[PDB]
Amino acid sequence: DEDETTALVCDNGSGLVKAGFAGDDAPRAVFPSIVGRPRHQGVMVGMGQKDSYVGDEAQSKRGILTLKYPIEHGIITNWDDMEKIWHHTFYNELRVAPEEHPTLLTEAPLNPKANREKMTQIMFETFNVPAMYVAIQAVLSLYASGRTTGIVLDSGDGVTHNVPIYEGYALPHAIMRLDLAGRDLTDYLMKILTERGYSFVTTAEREIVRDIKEKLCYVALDFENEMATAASSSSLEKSYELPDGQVITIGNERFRCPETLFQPSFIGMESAGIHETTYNSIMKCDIDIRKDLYANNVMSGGTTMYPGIADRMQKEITALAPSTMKIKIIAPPERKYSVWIGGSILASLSTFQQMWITKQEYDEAGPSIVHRKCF
Amino acid sequence: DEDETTALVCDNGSGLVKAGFAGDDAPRAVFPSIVGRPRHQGVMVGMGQKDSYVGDEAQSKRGILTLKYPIEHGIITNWDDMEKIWHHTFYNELRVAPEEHPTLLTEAPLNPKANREKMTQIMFETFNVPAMYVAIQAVLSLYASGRTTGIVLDSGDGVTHNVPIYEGYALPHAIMRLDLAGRDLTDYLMKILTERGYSFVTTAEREIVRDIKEKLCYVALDFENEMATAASSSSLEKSYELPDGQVITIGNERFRCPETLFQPSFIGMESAGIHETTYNSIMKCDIDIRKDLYANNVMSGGTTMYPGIADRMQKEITALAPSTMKIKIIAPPERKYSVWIGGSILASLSTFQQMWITKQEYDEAGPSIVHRKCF
Amino acid sequence: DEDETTALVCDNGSGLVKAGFAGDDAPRAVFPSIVGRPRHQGVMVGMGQKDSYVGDEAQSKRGILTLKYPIEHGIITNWDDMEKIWHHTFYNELRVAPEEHPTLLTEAPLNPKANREKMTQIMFETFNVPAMYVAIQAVLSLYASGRTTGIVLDSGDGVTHNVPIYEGYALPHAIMRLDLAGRDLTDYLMKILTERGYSFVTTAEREIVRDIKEKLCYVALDFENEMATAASSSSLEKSYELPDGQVITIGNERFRCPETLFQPSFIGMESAGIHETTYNSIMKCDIDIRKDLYANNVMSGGTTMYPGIADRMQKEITALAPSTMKIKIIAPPERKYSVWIGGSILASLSTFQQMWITKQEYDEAGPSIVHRKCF
Amino acid sequence: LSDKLKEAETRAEFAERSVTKLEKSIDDLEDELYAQKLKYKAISEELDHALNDMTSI
Amino acid sequence: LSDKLKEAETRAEFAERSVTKLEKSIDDLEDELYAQKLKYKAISEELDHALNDMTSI
Repeated sequence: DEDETTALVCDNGSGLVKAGFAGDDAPRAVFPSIVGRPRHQGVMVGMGQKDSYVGDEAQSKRGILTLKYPIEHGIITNWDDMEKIWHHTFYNELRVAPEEHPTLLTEAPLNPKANREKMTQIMFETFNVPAMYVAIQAVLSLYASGRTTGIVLDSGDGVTHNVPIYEGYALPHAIMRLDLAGRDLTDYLMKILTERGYSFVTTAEREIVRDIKEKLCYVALDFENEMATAASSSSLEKSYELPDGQVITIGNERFRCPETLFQPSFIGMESAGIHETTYNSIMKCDIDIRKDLYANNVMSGGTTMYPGIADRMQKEITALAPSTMKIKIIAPPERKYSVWIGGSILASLSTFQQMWITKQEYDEAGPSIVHRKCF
Repeated sequence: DEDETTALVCDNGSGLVKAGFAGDDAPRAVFPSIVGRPRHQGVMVGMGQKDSYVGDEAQSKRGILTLKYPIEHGIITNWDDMEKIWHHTFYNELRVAPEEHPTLLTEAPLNPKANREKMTQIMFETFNVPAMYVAIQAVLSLYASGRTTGIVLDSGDGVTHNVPIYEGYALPHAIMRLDLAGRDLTDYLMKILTERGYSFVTTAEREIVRDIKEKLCYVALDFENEMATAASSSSLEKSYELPDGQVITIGNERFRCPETLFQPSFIGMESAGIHETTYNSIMKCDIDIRKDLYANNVMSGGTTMYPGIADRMQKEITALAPSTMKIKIIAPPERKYSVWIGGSILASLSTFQQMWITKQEYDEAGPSIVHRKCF
Repeated sequence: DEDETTALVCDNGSGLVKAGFAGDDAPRAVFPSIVGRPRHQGVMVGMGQKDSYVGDEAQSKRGILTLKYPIEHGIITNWDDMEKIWHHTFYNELRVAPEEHPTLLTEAPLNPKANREKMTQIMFETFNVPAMYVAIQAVLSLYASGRTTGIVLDSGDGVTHNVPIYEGYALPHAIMRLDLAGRDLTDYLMKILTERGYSFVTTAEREIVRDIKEKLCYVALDFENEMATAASSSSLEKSYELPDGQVITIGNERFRCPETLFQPSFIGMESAGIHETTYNSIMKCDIDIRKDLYANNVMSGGTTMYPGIADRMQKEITALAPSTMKIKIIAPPERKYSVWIGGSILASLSTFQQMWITKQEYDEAGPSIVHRKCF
Repeated sequence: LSDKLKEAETRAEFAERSVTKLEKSIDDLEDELYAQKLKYKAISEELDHALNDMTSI
Repeated sequence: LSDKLKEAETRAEFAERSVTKLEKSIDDLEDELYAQKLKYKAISEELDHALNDMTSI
């Protein structure tokens, strides 16, 4: 299908998997990072029915499946389920076997080493990829956005890494890893929805709450004022259709879910929020770095698609940041897909052809080689 | 013409026994679950006269026989009479000996386990069947009806089981079994026909009422409005010919009997009826498995052949159901016989040839094997 | 009959309701949380006969009544039946007039708000109670158990709360709330008793199974070894006498019912089981919290009364827990009554007097006041 | 034939009733499709007309 | 009875065609309703989406 040995690119986290080939401007296919298994005893014979379901298969038949994510809080733990995901991710939908194509995968410097080691090892030992590279998602978001400098606040599914980069250099001492992410925002929402009479416990119920969140919730620019109205009037309530015909009406709960990003104490976290971490990543850097990082706060990844988040962050950051200086957010429509796009850009750069770990180097050094070669 | 060891299929209720061989689309013959015995003193001699009559023999000579049905609410208690029925069924009409063929018998999922153990034991120790398989009646209607998914409402002669099945899987926690069946409907009708001046008490009289019900009764869609006119005018009455040439004309009793299925309080049971049990089975299933069970209300067995029932059941579930959801009923002509048909289908599946208990496995394990091999 | 102008305490749930006055160490009486209504047509006249019966009245005359409870998995929906229960409980059984006494009612902290709002509203608007306080069941359990710290497993009729508390503080991010409870265990037992040949359908039949469960069921220390013998030999069977003189003999089913708490799949629930959810509540807490929660697994509510439950829970946690830590179950005689007792303690604490909502404050603020003063 | 007639009559009556149920359901679909179009394209197309103005400025 | 049967059976089969014609029309109207619902939905949502994106400016 490919007319060149183009690298394959995939952003595969605790949430979703985005994949396509280097040189495109988008993933060709997007899957959840899910492997599903039946939680019921079969009654009818000759029904087909799989032992395990992968990605979209897992969500489509979820009514009787338990759905697990092989990646949690930024790290792969279930390597077996990841092999099934990688095959589906790169071959079943793109029709490209990694054996003849280099592969670029993503993480961050505070992401435990086993993640980068298993990503590299699986593609080399199970898929026989000729080469590998592990990228920082912040690097890729900045390439996609047309920047070398900025803070990439990736507010994803299992972890927020908040990684500062200046003029193409990582500033790792200033990375603020926060135990608050989209999966926790889902948990908050089901607890507040329980307060309103709608309890969600099972896998199907969990996936529904994540759908409610993704389509109904918003950040807005001022939560105290938003709550003063949302808590007082039905005019800010929105109906969501549960896939059984029931309707759930969500009010100030509609923004109190994402509000956790500005109030982590809601889920038991000792933090003031993502704008505080953006501020601190910049603060930890020398002042001649800081001025450019404040002027280039970058949104990437998940949750960046909640209405009001790019503008709320600029307001919250300028409120912490020194005056006179211009504080600005970079938040293009190429948001959440900027990490994948940067992977395409990086994988295909002529200068990046010297940055790939080759299979021969891998076989000689072992799985730990990624720590010597990626960043 | 049986030159192949095809499995035999025999569905045995409190009402009728449907039997034929696997691979056909209908039972070859119906044995109406009966062993009859004379209740009078003989005076003439050299009259032949059996100690007991079986199946159609019991009905043909019923004028002086008491008719005993071996199965109560779908449970075989009089196993000796079932052996008489099975010998007659298999050898005289199907023209087969179970010794040369695998045999498939059926029962509701919550039917006490003793029943499935005896069905397995009898065919192996009395009939020397080379193999056995006790099937779920709900499953068999789904095969016959072209479904893998739906609520199967088996409103037959014995017990109404009501079991939700999704993608070929049982959802057993959502089974809503009712002690409401065709034999209670007949008793109710005998009492309300007594109110009209036609008392029915004894076996011959009981058989007449059962025949009246099957041919004259209906449910319609609105009981109270149907009663308002049935109780006011001869235009909703229907006449039935009694065996001795007398005629009984029946008015609102024509529907008051069938109505018991929707109003079980008519026979003293604390229940809301079959449409609420069907609805609750959908409700008790997971949130991502209800949008499919609403669209798949599946009929099984008899009473599904009452005029107005296909639409009343779809209507009652629709009335109980939330809006937005699509509610649909499956009520094929393969009614009152869909379970037998499913038995033929199941017995014959290539994927089912490993589900059969062989005689050697049975002899080594005993009757309890049915719970290890069938369900 | 009480000698002080004290507060009243009433732990009214989906199962049973316990009541007495603040300052005692036990409720005066426990009643089923039931309002009963006739399900039969009367024939004799001058027979008295109520439109509705409450508590002991509802159970005493149950032979001709259909019985309902007002609380659905911890949530009050039938506030009119709650009114009947509270009136009878306070007026006839505690022999007090709520108008002259503060009243304390209970609910899980994650219970939908309507529950706490109706408890506060009805006692103030229909009973004219001078003051109210909706209490947290986990708090009450710890006060009865002699603790400030631990995981409270109230494993009740409605819902299992499972909340970690440390030094008197809630740790809400770690509440592994679960929709698995005693009411499901009863329905499960009815289905498995049906498998053994003893069908149950009606309210009387349900009350009988509940009584069977409460006297015969147990958890055991090892489910697999217990079933290996119980399912193979009469030596572990125990009989129960049904009120009509029939005898039911129960084997491994005797423990399969409580086993459901550890194995939720038995009722179609997707859950790790009460011991793993307990483990996770401990593990979700900080390192300097975990050691104290391991040593303090705290029981309240029903189901904590099954023989072997305290010991199986301690074994399940120690088997998952790290070494060095001493894992302990707190399962005092105050079992099932831990919440009522705690209610008495809380209502009477001098440090709690300012926490009571007065009638004047209620009338000025309206029903929403419960969230300003209680929780 | 009397039974075949009663059965055919049941079928005829069934079909008359089934047709009646479907006369009702066709009219309900004729009215629901009508109402949905009448309110849906009329409102959402109107919302796109409003787009013509909403997105002005 | 043969003639009454022919009429009941003919009327039943014919009426059964009216059953399948009304039924088919109901399914087609439902597919149209669905498509209409889908377009309604798509339009209201496309506008609400775009409006949420464009509420600001």
